Amino acid sequence: SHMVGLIWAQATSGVIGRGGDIPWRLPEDQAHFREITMGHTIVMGRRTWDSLPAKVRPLPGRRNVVLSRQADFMASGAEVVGSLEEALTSPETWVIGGGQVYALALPYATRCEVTEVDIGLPREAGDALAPVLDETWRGETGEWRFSRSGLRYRLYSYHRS
Ligand SMILES: Nc1ncnc2c1ncn2[C@@H]1O[C@H](COP(=O)(O)OP(=O)(O)O)[C@@H](O)[C@H]1OP(=O)(O)O
Ligand SMILES: CCc1nc(N)nc(N)c1-c1ccc(Cl)cc1
Repeated sequence: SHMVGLIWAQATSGVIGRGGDIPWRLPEDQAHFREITMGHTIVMGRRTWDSLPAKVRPLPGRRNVVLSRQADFMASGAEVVGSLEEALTSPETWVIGGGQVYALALPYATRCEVTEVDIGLPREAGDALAPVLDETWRGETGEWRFSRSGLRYRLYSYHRS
């Protein structure tokens, strides 16, 4: 067990998901997600696993871990753990969602890698929302850049002891 990180992409408001979908199209965030997580362990909740397309899961080049209370759960190509702490035995672990897993994982986390999408989506009932940090987290909020489509985004890299 070692470094636990959270990785997510949010609208400025904190929305990460609405209606079961990512609320924007941003291939550069796909590339950023891949570059942060490749070669490491990724942890997701069972509902997140179930949402992925059958031919996309497990995400290649990473040790995929699915958290579930169901010992019989089938997650072909991944491992299933029944507690989060077991999900963090790896030397470097990125939690990728969803909200229940972020909330369990936040107390272990010492790094967050965030993509802020410049899009105005005030929160609505039902939205999936980003984890909330505080003034004990510190680090770099990067400059805005345009994606190829013109959607603007910037990157946060935060840490704590
Ligand atoms: N404390 C816990 N221990 C074990 N599994 C847990 C857990 N909290 C959440 N989970 C699992 O993680 C699932 C939630 O996945 P998620 O975090 O991707 O969902 P959501 O996106 O809806 O927040 C839960 O339904 C549960 O899986 P099962 O329903 O298969 O048991
Ligand atoms: C590429 C989307 C993405 N972007 C960032 N920045 N973080 C993430 N956690 C995800 C993501 C969420 C759920 C799954 Cl299943 C896979 C990836």
